[PDB]
Amino acid sequence: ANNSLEQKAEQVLAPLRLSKEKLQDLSKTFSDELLRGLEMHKRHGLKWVPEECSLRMLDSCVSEIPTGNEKGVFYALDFGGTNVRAVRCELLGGGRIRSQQFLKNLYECGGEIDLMARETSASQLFDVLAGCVGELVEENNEKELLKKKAAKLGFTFSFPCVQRSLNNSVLESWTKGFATGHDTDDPVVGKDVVPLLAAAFARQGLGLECEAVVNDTVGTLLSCAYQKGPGGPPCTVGVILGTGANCCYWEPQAAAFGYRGAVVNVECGNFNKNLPTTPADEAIDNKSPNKKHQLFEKMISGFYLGELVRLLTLEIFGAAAPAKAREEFSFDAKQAAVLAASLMPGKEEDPALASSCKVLLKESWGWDLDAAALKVMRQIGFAVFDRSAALAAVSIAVLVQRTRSLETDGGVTVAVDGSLYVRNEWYGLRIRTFLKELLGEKVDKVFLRAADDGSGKGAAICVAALH
Ligand SMILES: OC[C@H]1O[C@H](O)[C@H](O)[C@@H](O)[C@H]1O
Repeated sequence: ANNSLEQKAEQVLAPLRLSKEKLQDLSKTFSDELLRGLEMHKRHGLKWVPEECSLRMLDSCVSEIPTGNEKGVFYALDFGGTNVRAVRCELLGGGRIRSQQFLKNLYECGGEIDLMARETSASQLFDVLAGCVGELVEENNEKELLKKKAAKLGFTFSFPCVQRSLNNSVLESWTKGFATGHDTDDPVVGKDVVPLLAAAFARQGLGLECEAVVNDTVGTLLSCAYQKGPGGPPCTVGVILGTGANCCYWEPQAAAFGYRGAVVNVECGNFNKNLPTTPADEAIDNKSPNKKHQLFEKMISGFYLGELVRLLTLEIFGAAAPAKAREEFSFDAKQAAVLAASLMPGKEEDPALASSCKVLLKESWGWDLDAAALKVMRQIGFAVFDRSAALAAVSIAVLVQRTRSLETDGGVTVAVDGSLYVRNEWYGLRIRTFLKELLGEKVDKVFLRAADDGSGKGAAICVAALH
């Protein structure tokens, strides 16, 4: 019988099932790396030195954490790619916020102008960004009010930058397909984006003052801090587990290490020390456009989990694998989650979840596979997702410990957002299981809390907390 299939699956998947000792060792490695990063920051400031630390340990310049009692109307601009969003937030106190948003697809906004093109000027791009916010101001009939007294605005600008202060961030290089300004006298690269945005607001008569540029993880922490309610411990860790994976945290010795803010954007997706690398991980990195970078994220985030399932399927099934498994990106993290859900605690014998796996594999890969093969595929999906949760837990545990919040405040609130956590109830519970492995009984003082819209609401909250 081809029960060597089960032996092969065990051989291939065992290295993805991280032992307690392996997770503790990785926690130690990550904590040591974080300390090296603080020392790097103290020496080098705005200059990243990858030989000293794989973690950029960026100064967010955020020091003012909201209480939930702040009140007023605050705006945000979320520019992380072609899907731009303006947000308006009524901060009502008691942790309550009412939001509105306006969306623009940059592919449809130049008319006769490709906004992503090297021939497009900074002014043309920022005119469109400012116009997104202006459309929201006009929806609220607020343009004249804002001429009398400007509203404050936070800006999530999700590109590599050099940030000297909360309201001063210079674009280091374009990513994500953008090349705006490269062939003009009016570049974005090498310029502080805040004066460019301010000039565009002025050209439209818009009374908005950008007081912060904020990373999405920091916005996630701030969204949670405002909305959680005082009846619990402080929010000192922010986590995104979605298409990408990153965290931020409140650093108690920030001043001694040369930080202006207290919140550090770790950029831990690039963590690269003593990773539990498997051949599938090497294959994902080797064909990626960012070889040797984001190696921790490549084991964790939704962009990669489907690819992991696909490559492991090919490794385990060989000539029995379906033809579509040979196609890059043919299987995504939502599909992998269907597989993993069927092997979560208490669900291993659930017929409906297993049936959903059979239906999925027929639809996505045209694979009319037998019972033994179906069980193996479920095990592959489970192994990939459970490793993502375990590694996320390592990062959370190390940051929780570094905040000292358990010692100083008796507990900690960890803000979490991102599709892996939001779409899969069991994912956070797996994270908590691994956190208990890492932290012991004091995990009962750690509270994972869903936090929404760090890139919009969170940036508006950032500027509201400055008052
Ligand atoms: O969006 C989540 C996450 O994605 C990547 O890791 C980016 O490098 C980070 O800035 C981060 O915040």
